[PDB]
Amino acid sequence: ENLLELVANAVAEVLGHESAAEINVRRAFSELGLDSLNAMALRKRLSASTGLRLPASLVFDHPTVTALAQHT
Amino acid sequence: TDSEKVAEYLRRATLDLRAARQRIRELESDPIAIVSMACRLPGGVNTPQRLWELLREGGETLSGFPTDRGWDLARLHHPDPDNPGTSYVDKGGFLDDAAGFDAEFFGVSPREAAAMDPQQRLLLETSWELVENAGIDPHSLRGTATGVFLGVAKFGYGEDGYSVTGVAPAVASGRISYTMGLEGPSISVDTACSSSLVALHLAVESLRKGESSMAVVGGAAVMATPGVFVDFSRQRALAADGRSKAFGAGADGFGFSEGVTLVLLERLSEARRNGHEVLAVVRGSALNQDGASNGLSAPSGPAQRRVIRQALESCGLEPGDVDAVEAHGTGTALGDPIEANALLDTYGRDRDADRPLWLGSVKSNIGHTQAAAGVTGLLKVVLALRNGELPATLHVEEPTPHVDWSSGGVALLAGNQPWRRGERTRRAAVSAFGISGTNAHVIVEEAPEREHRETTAHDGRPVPLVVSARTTAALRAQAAQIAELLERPDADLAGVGLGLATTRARHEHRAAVVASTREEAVRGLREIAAGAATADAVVEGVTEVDGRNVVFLFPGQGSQWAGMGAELLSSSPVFAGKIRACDESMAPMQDWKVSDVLRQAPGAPGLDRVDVVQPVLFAVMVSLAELWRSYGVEPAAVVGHSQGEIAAAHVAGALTLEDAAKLVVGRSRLMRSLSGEGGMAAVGEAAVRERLRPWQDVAAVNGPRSVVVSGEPGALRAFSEDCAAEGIRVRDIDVDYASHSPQIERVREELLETTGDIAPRPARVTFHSTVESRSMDGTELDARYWYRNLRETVRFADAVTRLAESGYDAFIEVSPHPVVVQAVEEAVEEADGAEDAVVVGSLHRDGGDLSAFLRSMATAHVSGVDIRWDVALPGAAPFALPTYPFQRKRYWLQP
Amino acid sequence: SALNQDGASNGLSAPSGPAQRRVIRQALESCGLEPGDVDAVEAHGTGTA
Repeated sequence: ENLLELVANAVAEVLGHESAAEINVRRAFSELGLDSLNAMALRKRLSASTGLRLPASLVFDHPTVTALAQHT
Repeated sequence: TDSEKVAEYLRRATLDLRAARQRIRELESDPIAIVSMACRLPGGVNTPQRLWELLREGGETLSGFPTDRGWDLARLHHPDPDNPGTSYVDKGGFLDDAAGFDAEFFGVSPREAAAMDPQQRLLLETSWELVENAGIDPHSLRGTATGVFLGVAKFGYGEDGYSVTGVAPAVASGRISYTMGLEGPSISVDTACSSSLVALHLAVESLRKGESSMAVVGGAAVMATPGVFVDFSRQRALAADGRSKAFGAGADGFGFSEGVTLVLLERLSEARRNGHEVLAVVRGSALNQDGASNGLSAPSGPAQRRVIRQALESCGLEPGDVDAVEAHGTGTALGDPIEANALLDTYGRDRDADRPLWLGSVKSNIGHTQAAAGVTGLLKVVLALRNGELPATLHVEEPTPHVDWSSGGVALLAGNQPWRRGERTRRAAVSAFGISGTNAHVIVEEAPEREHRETTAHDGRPVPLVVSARTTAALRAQAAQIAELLERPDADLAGVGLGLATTRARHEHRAAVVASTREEAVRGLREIAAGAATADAVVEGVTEVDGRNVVFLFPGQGSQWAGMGAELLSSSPVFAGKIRACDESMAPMQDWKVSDVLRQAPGAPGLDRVDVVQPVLFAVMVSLAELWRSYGVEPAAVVGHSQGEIAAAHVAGALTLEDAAKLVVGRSRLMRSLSGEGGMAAVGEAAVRERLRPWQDVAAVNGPRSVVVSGEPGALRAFSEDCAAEGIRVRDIDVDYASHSPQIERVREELLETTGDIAPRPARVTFHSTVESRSMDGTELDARYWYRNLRETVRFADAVTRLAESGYDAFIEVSPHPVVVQAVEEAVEEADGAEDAVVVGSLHRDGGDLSAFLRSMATAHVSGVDIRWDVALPGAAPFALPTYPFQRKRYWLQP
Repeated sequence: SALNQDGASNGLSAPSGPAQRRVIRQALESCGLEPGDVDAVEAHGTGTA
């Protein structure tokens, strides 16, 4: 639950947002705006922060931000 | 017959010939109706506001070189026309704000939004507004065959990251079809100042070929960089005091600033069939080239005459059937005399005798507007048809003396002329001449008159007023405009949630209000963006699934209200019809009428004897379902228990009406022989199970703490008092009976012989039961099953929990009862399911009426489940609709 | 000939197959020839995807 803020600020950084808090937790990635290799940039940011692996299927595993509890 | 088959062949040949000629005529020419319009001119939105209002007097040319953009000042302006890198004339209108955008509404990242030409943003906004202002819900256009045929030019770029910057200023921006989800052809043309016009021509052809249903035609410009204002200043073409004068005593040719315009076109027959609104008709166009002239950029009169005559021939009309012409003004020292001479030569030559051909130009009042000029002319002409007046601005008195202005029937529009309807159907023409040398001409005609309508309403008739699409816009804030956009000086009804275009699917947020007196929207709903409400449903839906699965509950035995309402019986017709049908079905076996008891008419029996209480409730419950199903709510897994098992079976289609009624009455009568011999208890399962050991006497499990246990006669009252000495939420029990208990006995098998007459049928949807924690099936129901229903324990909470994590899921427990009795009270969060639980109620226990049912539906319209509100409003007409707020600055990378 | 738009599908790029299916069908049906007369097809293919 502590990494939710990490995920939110990583998403804001990769998407160009500055508030890092005005992001709908329960919303699809497409509605919030996303493209191709933005996912791999987010994966690199998570690997730098969390240190976990890069399954590359996490985006389609759970598009909603509120379902980002798969870490660890 | 030899003398008959030949006649039949002749008739078929004649019919086929007529059809073929009609098809040929349709293909070679077909009226095209203009359905809607939207524009963004510098200084104000569109339609009336920035039009019939401003066009009455004029003005414009506010000058004021924009400061929001970079645009280094104090250097562009210099008095010397021959200065190397400066430019004179610092006047010229401009858009109030070009950096405004919403971004999040259309789902684009702010990083990509910053690197984005303003033309695309303005085009997206204007296209949404255009679709909205047509009575067509934008979300229904998805998957259709509409195409875009626009014309856009590249005006500067950002001279200062894995993507974009090669796709945003890409000219070919057909991303409108990407966002909306269209399938028609997407084309971006470029033919200088006439581009929009020729674009229009292409669309017409597609609309006559059947490859597209509706078309979007328009143009745009932004003038991002100083650019043109410098370069033309070095050509000595642009002149000071940039008020362009058409057919006067001046020569400027001023290159006015940006402007965005769009229109929607559809075939006339389709528009009439579907039921849209028609404003004007296009019935001919022509294009040509100046050919080899005396210069690359120089008009040629013969080409203009040829194109005008070609357009007239294509329309199949006569040159004397046009009353007003909009000219390609572009006030210069050479173009105006040539255009005037060409018009005099082609439209003159004894036009009528007394009727003169009125002439005007929009550019004399609004500016050149670059590529979107020609379509802008349309925005004038059509309005002249809708107001019976010619907006003759033409801010110049003395005409040009070079051209023989007199001795002709072409009169300049000095003042204003009435344009009233009546005989001699009105017609008009527009023309455009580009720099490259392409000329276009178009003829437009007034729409046919069909306006009768009717008047209704003004009765009580409570009307739902579902919000004007509380949407993905910031989850807040925008509610403000919807609160204030609904300000009614003098009107009524105005069905917004109707098929009316404003629908917008209420993207995520949604809200509702139900009343019939006044607005009350400026009340709590208004401050809901920063506060709370009093009696209005507010929802935070996420449209997890737009169409939710549906299930119903049917347990009663304890509602026992004081009369299940009567106003809805008089008002709602389907409820009364079902009640009457049930009464007729039950009439030939028992004397009592359910309607009489419901109305509380004199002579009706009291609500004490079970023989009346049990059937009447049944007669209500099914009817309630018939109401819900009447609103597009189709259940799937009715799971109601107790005496409502049979009601659920009837809703499931496994039983007939008369069979269920006779079973109900027989069961009640046979049970009536037992009285004052039983009673349950209302409460931990293990605690009561281990505590009831000293007694030889379980009924139902409604939850972790709502278990109903089987009891015994008055010794059970003593046990209940003993428990009430402790806590354990000791409660009371209803009328005496010992159902779901072994203490029934008595007739026993006598029921099976008396109650066995049924012909069970396969279930239509699902008949999941509580006696067995699994789905039942049709034709598997027998008198023994209902005997065990009254004898065995009820497993309700476990079944509900099992269904909660089931595949259908959807947490849409409705419970159509005259009482709340929703003892489930969620109790599904500990079922490894989702979190968007609805568990809505039904008709209120005490304050129940049609308005209460509408309120319950609105409170049901929360989350995802959808209903058709048009049923509640039989006979109406859409009124009007505003648009979406809240742009923000993006500044398009100034450094 | 025939023309159509891919519509809303994934990102702006990376076209969708059904759109190509529909455009092929429309092109074949415009002239009125069954899809058994074409002997060679010119393809528009470049690298990935």
